[PDB]
Amino acid sequence: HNIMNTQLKRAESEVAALNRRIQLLEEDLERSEERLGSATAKLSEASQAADESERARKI
Amino acid sequence: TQLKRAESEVAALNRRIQLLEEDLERSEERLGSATAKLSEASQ
Repeated sequence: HNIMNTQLKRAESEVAALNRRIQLLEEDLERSEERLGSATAKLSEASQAADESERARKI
Repeated sequence: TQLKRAESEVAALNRRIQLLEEDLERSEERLGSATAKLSEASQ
């Protein structure tokens, strides 16, 4: 006589699976933001080097 | 040059974060509706 509790038990596991998916997405987002800060700094250093090099190439 | 590789990695990371944030937003509204309806079905 638990067919009424299987409804709240299936909905509880859907909530737990959604919490697990949210946690996995936030960890991927956190690591992607760390690499984006690493890549944005490398893009600035390389764009500054390309700008400071061509700026010196004058007549 | 080394700049074409830096712009591609930044653009690829910006696209991944955008798609991850869209999944996160859709998962949060699905979670908020699942818990609000589960608490309604409880005493």
